[PDB]
Amino acid sequence: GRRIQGQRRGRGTSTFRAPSHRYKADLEHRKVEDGDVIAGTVVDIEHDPARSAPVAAVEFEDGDRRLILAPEGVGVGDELQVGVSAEIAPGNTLPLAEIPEGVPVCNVESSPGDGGKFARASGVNAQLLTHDRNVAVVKLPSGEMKRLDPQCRATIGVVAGGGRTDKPFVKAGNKHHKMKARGTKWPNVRGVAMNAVDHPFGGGGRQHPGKPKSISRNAPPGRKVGDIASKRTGRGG
Amino acid sequence: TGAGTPSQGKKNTTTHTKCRRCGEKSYHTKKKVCSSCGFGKSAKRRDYEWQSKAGE
Amino acid sequence: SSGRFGARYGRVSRRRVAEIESEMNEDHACPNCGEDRVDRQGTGIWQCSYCDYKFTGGSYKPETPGGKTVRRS
RNA sequence: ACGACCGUAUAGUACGAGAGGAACUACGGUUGGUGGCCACUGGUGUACCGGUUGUUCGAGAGAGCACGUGCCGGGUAGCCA
RNA sequence: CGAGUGGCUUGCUACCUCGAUGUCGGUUCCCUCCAUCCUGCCCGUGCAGAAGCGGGCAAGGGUGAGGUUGUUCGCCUAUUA
RNA sequence: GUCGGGUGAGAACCCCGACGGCCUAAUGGAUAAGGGUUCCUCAGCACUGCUGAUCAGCUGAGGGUUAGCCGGUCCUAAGUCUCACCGCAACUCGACUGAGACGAAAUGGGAAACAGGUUAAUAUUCCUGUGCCAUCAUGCAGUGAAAGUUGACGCCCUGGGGUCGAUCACGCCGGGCAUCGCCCGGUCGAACCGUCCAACUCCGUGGAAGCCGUAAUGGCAGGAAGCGGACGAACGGCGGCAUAGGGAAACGUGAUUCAACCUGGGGCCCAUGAAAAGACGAGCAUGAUGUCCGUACCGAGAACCGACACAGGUGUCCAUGGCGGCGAAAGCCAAGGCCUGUCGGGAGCAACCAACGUUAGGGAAUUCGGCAAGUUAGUCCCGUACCUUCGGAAGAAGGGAUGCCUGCUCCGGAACGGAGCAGGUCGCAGUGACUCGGAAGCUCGGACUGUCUAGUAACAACAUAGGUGACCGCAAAUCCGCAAGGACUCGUACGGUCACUGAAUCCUGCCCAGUGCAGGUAUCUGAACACCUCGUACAAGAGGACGAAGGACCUGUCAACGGCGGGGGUCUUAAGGUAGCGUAGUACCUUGCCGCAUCAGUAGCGGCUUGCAUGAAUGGAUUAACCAGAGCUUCACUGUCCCAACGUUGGGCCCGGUGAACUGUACAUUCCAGUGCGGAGUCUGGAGACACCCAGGGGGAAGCGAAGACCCUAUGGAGCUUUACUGCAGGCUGUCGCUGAGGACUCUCACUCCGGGAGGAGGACACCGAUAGCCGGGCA
RNA sequence: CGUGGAAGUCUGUUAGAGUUGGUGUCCUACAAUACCCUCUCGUGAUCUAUGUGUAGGGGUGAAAGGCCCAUCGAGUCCGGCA
Ligand SMILES: COC(=O)[C@@]12OC[C@]34[C@H]([C@@H](O)[C@@H]1O)[C@@]1(C)CC(=O)C(O)=C(C)[C@@H]1C[C@H]3OC(=O)[C@H](OC(=O)/C=C(\C)C(C)C)[C@@H]24
Ligand SMILES: [Cl-]
Ligand SMILES: [Cl-]
Ligand SMILES: [Cl-]
Ligand SMILES: [K+]
Ligand SMILES: [Mg+2]
Ligand SMILES: [Mg+2]
Ligand SMILES: [Mg+2]
Ligand SMILES: [Mg+2]
Ligand SMILES: [Mg+2]
Ligand SMILES: [Mg+2]
Ligand SMILES: [Mg+2]
Ligand SMILES: [Mg+2]
Ligand SMILES: [Mg+2]
Ligand SMILES: [Mg+2]
Ligand SMILES: [Mg+2]
Ligand SMILES: [Mg+2]
Ligand SMILES: [Mg+2]
Ligand SMILES: [Mg+2]
Ligand SMILES: [Mg+2]
Ligand SMILES: [Mg+2]
Ligand SMILES: [Mg+2]
Ligand SMILES: [Mg+2]
Ligand SMILES: [Mg+2]
Ligand SMILES: [Mg+2]
Ligand SMILES: [Mg+2]
Ligand SMILES: [Mg+2]
Ligand SMILES: [Mg+2]
Ligand SMILES: [Mg+2]
Ligand SMILES: [Mg+2]
Ligand SMILES: [Mg+2]
Ligand SMILES: [Mg+2]
Ligand SMILES: [Mg+2]
Ligand SMILES: [Mg+2]
Ligand SMILES: [Mg+2]
Ligand SMILES: [Mg+2]
Ligand SMILES: [Mg+2]
Ligand SMILES: [Mg+2]
Ligand SMILES: [Mg+2]
Ligand code: NA
Ligand code: NA
Ligand code: NA
Ligand code: NA
Ligand code: NA
Ligand code: NA
Ligand code: NA
Ligand code: NA
Ligand code: NA
Ligand code: NA
Ligand code: NA
Ligand code: NA
Ligand code: NA
Ligand code: NA
Ligand code: NA
Ligand code: NA
Ligand code: NA
Ligand code: NA
Ligand SMILES: [Sr+2]
Ligand SMILES: [Sr+2]
Ligand SMILES: [Sr+2]
Ligand SMILES: [Sr+2]
Ligand SMILES: [Sr+2]
Ligand SMILES: [Sr+2]
Ligand SMILES: [Sr+2]
Ligand SMILES: [Sr+2]
Ligand SMILES: [Sr+2]
Ligand SMILES: [Sr+2]
Ligand SMILES: [Sr+2]
Ligand SMILES: [Sr+2]
Ligand SMILES: [Sr+2]
Ligand SMILES: [Sr+2]
Ligand SMILES: [Sr+2]
Ligand SMILES: [Sr+2]
Ligand SMILES: [Sr+2]
Ligand SMILES: [Sr+2]
Ligand SMILES: [Sr+2]
Ligand SMILES: [Sr+2]
Ligand SMILES: [Sr+2]
Ligand SMILES: [Sr+2]
Ligand SMILES: [Sr+2]
Ligand SMILES: [Sr+2]
Ligand SMILES: [Sr+2]
Ligand SMILES: [Sr+2]
Ligand SMILES: [Sr+2]
Ligand SMILES: [Sr+2]
Ligand SMILES: [Sr+2]
Ligand SMILES: [Sr+2]
Ligand SMILES: [Sr+2]
Ligand SMILES: [Sr+2]
Ligand SMILES: [Sr+2]
Ligand SMILES: [Sr+2]
Ligand SMILES: [Sr+2]
Ligand SMILES: [Sr+2]
Ligand SMILES: [Sr+2]
Ligand SMILES: [Sr+2]
Ligand SMILES: [Sr+2]
Ligand SMILES: [Sr+2]
Ligand SMILES: [Sr+2]
Ligand SMILES: [Sr+2]
Repeated sequence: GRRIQGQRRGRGTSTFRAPSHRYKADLEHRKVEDGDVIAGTVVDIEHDPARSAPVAAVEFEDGDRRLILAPEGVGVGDELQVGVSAEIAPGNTLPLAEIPEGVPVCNVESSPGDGGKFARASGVNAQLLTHDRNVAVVKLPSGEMKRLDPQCRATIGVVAGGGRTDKPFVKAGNKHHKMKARGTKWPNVRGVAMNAVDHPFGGGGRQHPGKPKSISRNAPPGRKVGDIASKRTGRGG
Repeated sequence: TGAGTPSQGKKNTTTHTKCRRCGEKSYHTKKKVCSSCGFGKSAKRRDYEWQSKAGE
Repeated sequence: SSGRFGARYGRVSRRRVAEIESEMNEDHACPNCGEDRVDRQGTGIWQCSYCDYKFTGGSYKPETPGGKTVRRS
C-alpha cells in the first residue's frame, strides 16, 4: 500500500512541524554556582504560544532578562529568589531537598541541572512526599511515584492557567486556531473511513475495522495502529 | 476549474533560464541548478549513459 | 451569556461557557489591595485597574482550588 | 371523407298478468375525423395612440435609453381557433 | 384422451454480429394482421318484450381521459357505441 | 452604424465632419508578472489580418529608454546554498552543529524631490525654478555618546482632529439656451522652510464623603471637578515658497459631509499577532563627491499563458464623478475610451432552429417528478401558531398603507438628514421602470458553519465540537533515516501519540468459547554459544545437560474483532436480543392489514407489526435549529397540458468575398418477395424507373465516430486482501565481541547520559557490531 | 426601558469564492471542460498575490484512490529494449 499518516509524521515536513519561529522561550532554570544571592523582580506576565499557560518575565540582580514558567499568584512587582537557601514562597526555585514534604511543586528536574522536565502544563503539580539522604519521592500529575535525586531543582506552587480543560471548544474553528499554534496535523480522518491502500482499517462496503483493534507491541510502523498494546479495553468489567 | 486551458493562464513564473555554464535554457532560477549540465549541483558536467543506446 | 452561539451547539456547550464567562467578567478580590477591580487580559493573565497589578491565575478563574492549596503549607 | 352516438315523433304504442317496454320511418342535434374560410366571437398585432416611473438633453415643448416595446391601457390590417 | 395452427410468452440451440447492428419503459409518426371489443348484416336460444347469452360473415371506421407504480403487466375511478 | 468629404490605380470597413450609438470596478487611468522592440517615423502589400485595405501588433529601413533624492542596490523572513565536520563502498548523496553567503523590483524594513516646460518617441531621469539627503574637506561650535527611543506590528467596535472630493450659499470670469431664467465650465498655485496643537502621559494648585465624565466602558481622600503648567499630531491650519508657475478670463469667500493622513477609548483569544539593517538620541557654515543596473511599449474579447489577433485564465492601486437608493445595487449620464467582442449586400424576410413577448376558457389534466416557466417581492403600520436546546421558530401565516401638490409640526448645531400632520389632487395601476421572498404542513438523513471526486457523483459521504478506549514519566510513547542523525519538541500527563463514535437530551443490556491484546505460569515445549558423552591422532557427525522470548496452560479485557439461535417445559459454540425502534434508505413474501387523503393513491403519513435478515459508541432512541440532500400534501401561480396562434431578435434562403473537415473496394434510379454465413441497392423472380438541379425532415446504407468497457479465453498485466506459497524489513529474546576489579552480589577504569565547570547519574549493563529462536501482508 | 454591539449569525451578482438545476447553448466548439440563466458562501475551519517547503511505492490528501504541469489504483523523460 501507501505509507500511513503516522509514517509521514516522522519525516518532519512543514505540515507536521511546530511553528518554532513563533515561539517565545525554552523555559529553563537559571544556572547558579552555589549560594543564594540571586533574586529578581517580575516585570511582565506574557502568553506563551507553545503551552497556552502564562509565562513570567523576570529581571535578575545581575541584569538578566529571561522568561520563566509562571506559577499561580505571581504578579508584577513581586520578588522571586533562586538558589539553595531560597525562601519557601510560591514561585521560588530551590532543590527538592530544601523543599518541605507535603508541598505542591512544579517544573521538576529529571537529572539535576537540566532545567525542568516534569509538571509544566496548565494547573498541574507534583507532590513531594518522602525524604532521605539518597532519594526524594515525588508524585507526578499522572499519580506515579517518581523516585528522584534531592539535588533536582523545582519551583514551588501549581502551574498557572488552571482549569483550561474545563470549558469546551464548542466549535471546530476554535480547535483550528489552537492547532495552528502546535505541532499537530488537524483534522483527523478515521482510518476506517479511508481506502485499504491507505490504512490497515481502510476498505470494505461499510465502515468497520478489518482485524481486531488491539495491536501487539512488536508490530512494525505501518501496522501499529488502533489500540497499541492495550492491557484491556472498554469501560465495564 | 479545468486542469486544461483555464489552468494555463496562471503560468507566468520564470524558472528555466539561460545557463552561465552551458548556454542552454535549463538554469532553474529558483533552485539555482541547471537541468542540462548540472551547474549548481556538480563541478563535473551532467552526462549519463542512457542518453544514448546501450551499444552506442 | 452565550447568546452569540444562537440556536446551535446544545445545552452543555453553552451552559459550561455561561458558568465560565459569568465567573470571569465578575468582580474578584485583588492580592495587593482590597478592591474588586480584577479583569481578564487573556489566557491565564489577570489585571486590576486600580494599582496596575498584572498577575497569574487560572484560565477562567483568577484562583483555582489547587492554587489555594499552596497557601496552606 | 366520412365514422359513431344522443334526442323527438312512431309510443307509454307492439309484446307482457304486471313490472317493464321495443322497431320501420321522418326529423333535430352532438362527438371524432376531414377540407376550407375570417362577416361574427376570440388571440396576436416590439403598426399605431394614450398614461406613467428613473435618468439625460437647463425648465417648457419635444425626445433618447431602461434587450432588443421600461412598464401599464386600448388596438387596425393580416395571420389565426 | 386424441389431432393441429401460430410464432404474442417462456425455454432450448449456439447459425449470424464481439476492428460495437446503442438498453427497458414511455413518447411521436407511419403501414399492417384477425384469433372482432364496438359499429353493419346475420343464425340459435333455457328467443314474450326490454336487456342478454352463444355462434357466423366482416378489418371501412373507432377503440378515448385519468389515480398509485420507471414499469411492460396489472389494480383502481368516472365517462363510453 | 449613416450622410457628406479627404487620399488613392483601387475604398462598406484608412482619415476628416456631422448625425446615431456602445463601455462606468470598466471597454476609463496607473502598474506586477510575463512578453521583448511589439514603441516613433518613413516606405510598402508578397506574407499575416475570419471579407477588403491606401490601414496595421504584418514587410523593410531608420530612430527611440538620460535619475544622488523612482525602483534595484542594503536589511533581515519562511527558507536556500557554500565551506568545515561526520556518514556513505562511493558521489554530483545525506541529517546535525559551526562559520559565511543567498533569500522581498506590484506587496515586509528603508537617508533624500516638488512645480512647470519640452519630443515623432523619454522624463520626480532632459530643461527652468525651488528644495532636500548622505558622505567627505575646511572653519566654528562640542566634549557630551549611550542609556533610552524609534524601525516595530493581531482581530472586532468606537470617539476626536482633519485634507481631497462632492454638495449647498453668494460674488467674479467664460460658455450655453431662448416664452421662462434657467444650465454648464472656471474661479489654480507644490515640495520645502517656519509656526500652531487636539489626544495621551505627567506636575503644581485645589479639596469632592457623592460628585466628575462618556457613543460606551468608566474615574476619585492611594485626592474628583475647577485653575495653571511640562511633554506632545496630521499627507492638516497658518506665513513664506510666489512682482515662481499656470490661466483667454476671473485668478472667490463661507459652510456641511468629510477618503487620505493624525490621535485616542473599549472588547476578544485553550488563537497572543516578524526580524534585521537603519534612524533618533547628538549643532551650524562653506565646498566637493554622489559611481553601477532598470527606465521604450503592451499589460489584454489582438502585445501575457492557453498551438490562434482563443467568448477561457491572469495579481495590485483608482471603493468619494452626477441622479438614484440602504448601498461599491439596478437603471440613466459625465470625464476618458470606443464603433476592432471586426465580413458584407438582398428577400414583410417561407419551412425549420436559437433566444424571447403576448395568448381566451380551463388550471398540473403535463411529467418519474411542476422539469421549464411563472407567482411573490422594496418600505411602514397591525398582527403572528405548533414546537423549542428558550437562542429560535419569525419576514411564520394574515391584514392595511405607499404618487403628486400646498402649507406645516417634531428630533437634531445642521445636512442638499430622519420622523410625522392638514388640505388639495391625477391614473387601470404610486417599491408605477428598475431593484425586489411565493406561502404552509407531514416524513427520511446528517445535528449545525465547513469538506469532496480540477473534467458526468456536492450527497445521507469526509470534517466537526462532544463522548470513549489505548500507549507513554521524557534516556518516554509514536514516527523518519542505510548511517551520521531527525519530527514530535522553545513540548512534559490540564501533555501528545494511536484509534473508535460523532452536538445537546434519555440511555448504552447479555457473552471472554474462537480470534486479538495484555498479565501470570508449578509443570510441559522452546534455538544458537559455552559445557558434558560417543565419534574422529583432529574435523564432519550423533546424543545429553541447562534453558530466553514464544507456545501449551491459567487469568483479565467487548465504547477489542465480533456474537446474542435451534429444540423443549437443554443443544451447538460463550451468551440467547434487555431500553428502545420496527413492512424501515433494513421486510423476501408485498401494492402486508386498518385508518387518513383522492372520483380513483404499488406513493406519502399514522397505527398494528410474529423483525426473510432491527437493536444499543459495528452506538439505540429522540430532537429544536440548519440544508442547491430524498419522498408526500395544501393554498397561490402559470402555455407543463387541453391545443395550439401571432409577434420579436439572430440564423436559416438569394448575391459578393473568404473557404475547411468528416468520409470514399468497386459499381450504384430503386421497390416487393425470395435466396444466401439464418438481418441483400449489387444474387433469383418479378414490379418500377427519361436526365439534371433546389429546399427539407432524417426511413435505410445492420450510416459515420472508437481493434466492445459486457462475457469468455490467454500456463496476459496491475492495484488490493488474507490464518495462500515463499521470503524481506521491523520488534522481542538468548548468546559472542566491546568488557574491567573484587546462581546470587559488591565495585569502578572502559562505555552512556546530565552539568558551563567542579562535578553528578548510570556502569560492565546500555548503545553498537555478529549470530540464534519467536512474532512479523508493514513490504516484495 | 435604554445603552452595548457579540456572532464558524442572517439578507446581499460589494469585491471576491463556489458550482444546484436547465440534463438549455455548444459538442469538426470561442473553449482538449466554453456560454447563458438559475443557484450557494460571502468576518471566517474565509478568499487571495508573491516568496518558500514536501518527490514517485514517495509527497500531499476535512478521504473522492482525490491531487503531484491536458499525464495517477503508482508522474514524466530517456535507458534496459529489437
Ligand atoms: C454502438 O453499439 C453497438 O453497436 C452495439 O449494438 C447493439 C448493442 C449490442 C452490440 O450488438 C453492439 O456492440 C448488443 C446487441 C449485443 C448483445 O449481444 C447483447 O446481449 C446486448 C445486451 C446488446 C445491446 C446493445 O448493447 C450495448 O451495450 C451495445 O452498445 C455498446 O456496446 C456501446 C456503445 C453504444 C458505445 C459506448 C460504444 C450495442
Ligand atoms: Cl487538543
Ligand atoms: Cl522600477
Ligand atoms: Cl472615547
Ligand atoms: K456484437
Ligand atoms: Mg523549556
Ligand atoms: Mg478532547
Ligand atoms: Mg499548522
Ligand atoms: Mg474524524
Ligand atoms: Mg472510500
Ligand atoms: Mg495492507
Ligand atoms: Mg458507521
Ligand atoms: Mg462503524
Ligand atoms: Mg444504426
Ligand atoms: Mg373470421
Ligand atoms: Mg385498415
Ligand atoms: Mg398521464
Ligand atoms: Mg503609414
Ligand atoms: Mg508614453
Ligand atoms: Mg480579436
Ligand atoms: Mg390561458
Ligand atoms: Mg424550478
Ligand atoms: Mg429643532
Ligand atoms: Mg421511506
Ligand atoms: Mg451535513
Ligand atoms: Mg465529478
Ligand atoms: Mg452541495
Ligand atoms: Mg472526538
Ligand atoms: Mg478526546
Ligand atoms: Mg457520518
Ligand atoms: Mg407504510
Ligand atoms: Mg455494547
Ligand atoms: Mg475486441
Ligand atoms: Mg470485468
Ligand atoms: Mg497479477
Ligand atoms: Mg548529549
Ligand atoms: Mg502481495
Ligand atoms: Mg504557495
Ligand atoms: Mg471505492
Ligand atoms: Na406449430
Ligand atoms: Na424464440
Ligand atoms: Na423505447
Ligand atoms: Na375494421
Ligand atoms: Na396507470
Ligand atoms: Na473590418
Ligand atoms: Na505644517
Ligand atoms: Na452618490
Ligand atoms: Na455559513
Ligand atoms: Na471470547
Ligand atoms: Na446484529
Ligand atoms: Na451548505
Ligand atoms: Na409561449
Ligand atoms: Na436517413
Ligand atoms: Na490495477
Ligand atoms: Na441588554
Ligand atoms: Na453554473
Ligand atoms: Na512511481
Ligand atoms: Sr540544556
Ligand atoms: Sr528542558
Ligand atoms: Sr475495513
Ligand atoms: Sr458493560
Ligand atoms: Sr500562480
Ligand atoms: Sr547542490
Ligand atoms: Sr556520467
Ligand atoms: Sr325512443
Ligand atoms: Sr311505467
Ligand atoms: Sr428600445
Ligand atoms: Sr357486434
Ligand atoms: Sr399525474
Ligand atoms: Sr415486455
Ligand atoms: Sr404486478
Ligand atoms: Sr494601463
Ligand atoms: Sr494588392
Ligand atoms: Sr502602432
Ligand atoms: Sr541578501
Ligand atoms: Sr517596498
Ligand atoms: Sr485584515
Ligand atoms: Sr469626524
Ligand atoms: Sr512608462
Ligand atoms: Sr479578461
Ligand atoms: Sr469559466
Ligand atoms: Sr463620453
Ligand atoms: Sr477585418
Ligand atoms: Sr397586448
Ligand atoms: Sr401532479
Ligand atoms: Sr403583505
Ligand atoms: Sr475543486
Ligand atoms: Sr449523543
Ligand atoms: Sr479471549
Ligand atoms: Sr423482543
Ligand atoms: Sr435483378
Ligand atoms: Sr438538413
Ligand atoms: Sr443532472
Ligand atoms: Sr453558441
Ligand atoms: Sr461538453
Ligand atoms: Sr431557461
Ligand atoms: Sr449570504
Ligand atoms: Sr458569516
Ligand atoms: Sr525501449
